[PDB]
Amino acid sequence: GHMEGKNKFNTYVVSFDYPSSYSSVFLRLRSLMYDMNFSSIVADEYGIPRQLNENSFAITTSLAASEIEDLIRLKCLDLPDIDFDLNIMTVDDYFRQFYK
Repeated sequence: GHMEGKNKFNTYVVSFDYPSSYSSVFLRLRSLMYDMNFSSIVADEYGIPRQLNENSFAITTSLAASEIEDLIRLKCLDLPDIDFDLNIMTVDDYFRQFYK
């Protein structure tokens, strides 16, 4: 079996965009994140376990960015409705914007 290849679990960050009026709605989607492989903490480039629970989140997946998107957006069928827009990026790409 192809255990190889996907022996490299990467680390991504997802930046969700949505107005605060949908926070009550989004609480469903957030619960989906942690039900999935997403996390609230990830180490930065220095090595500090950062909290993401502002706006972005992280995941140890190795699928592609638009694959993470599809994963999340198909979980939107659980929640009522929220116009959210997410940007997947790698964790490194994330912390390079938000510093110490």
